[PDB]
Amino acid sequence: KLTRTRLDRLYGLPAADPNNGKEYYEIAGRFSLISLVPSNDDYQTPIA
Amino acid sequence: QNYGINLPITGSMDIAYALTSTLCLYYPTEAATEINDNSWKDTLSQLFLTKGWPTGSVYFKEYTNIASFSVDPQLYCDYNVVLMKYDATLQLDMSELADLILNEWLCNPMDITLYYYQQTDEANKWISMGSSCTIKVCPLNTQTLGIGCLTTDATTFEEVATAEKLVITDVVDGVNHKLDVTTATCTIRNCKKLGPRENVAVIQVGGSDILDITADPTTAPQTERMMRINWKKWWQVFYTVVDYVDQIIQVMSKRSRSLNSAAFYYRV
Repeated sequence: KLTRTRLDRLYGLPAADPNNGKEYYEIAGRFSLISLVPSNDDYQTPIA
Repeated sequence: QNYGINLPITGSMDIAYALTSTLCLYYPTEAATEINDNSWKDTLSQLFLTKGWPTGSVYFKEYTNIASFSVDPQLYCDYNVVLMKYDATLQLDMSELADLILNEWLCNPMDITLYYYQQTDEANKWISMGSSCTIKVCPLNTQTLGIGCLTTDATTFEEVATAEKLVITDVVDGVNHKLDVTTATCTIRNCKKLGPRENVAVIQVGGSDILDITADPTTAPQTERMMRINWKKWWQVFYTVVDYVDQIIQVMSKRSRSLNSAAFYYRV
């Protein structure tokens, strides 16, 4: 709600002050990372 | 009196000649579950009584599943008979169970986390007993270099058994190997096959015979201590094996290790 305005039913966070002077939002959550690594397991090495 | 010094013994072919023997029978489950009685033991007892055998002399120890019966088969009793319920899908285990409990294995333990090993003769095997054995073996050439497997880790060897409770490997003689199992699960012992054991008689109730005791391919003998009968009602199997239990008993003999004269000859 914006005081002294003619438009009704406004939504969305503002570019005015998205932080309210307060601090960063903190989120604790997990993340999975499935990837095709290049890695020579044990080979290509002297057999001695 | 004079023990342990094997001296010749004079017999003769000149003079012709004119109870405490205890049967100790085992049996599997589904038999029992079909018997549908708790006195069957007593009936067997009274029958043996009429046959000439004392009451209180026969005991029934029961095994649940064949793989369960594979562990620690200390069959200590004056005379032992094992009726195994055959499987058309569980064969090798029956063969090796026969092999184990019909022969005498003198074995020493191992510590595979440290020592290399190598088999010695065609009469030396590695028995492995316990819950769930997963053998891992890695052969070596003459100066400890992996052959088909990498010794710088553990998971690239060549497994020879998985999901087995009791398995007896035989390895190429005269070559060293690296070994791994879970030494909190089951144990492996290096046994020398000393000589045939005579205390036990194994008979199978089911399909065709498969029994061989030699891990030799060429020699697949049929000993006498291995017998086979058919069945469609276990009652007749019990009744009959008691009908001819005389002949069975006459076939086996006293354990050549506990005779009071087998002293200082490996177990007495």
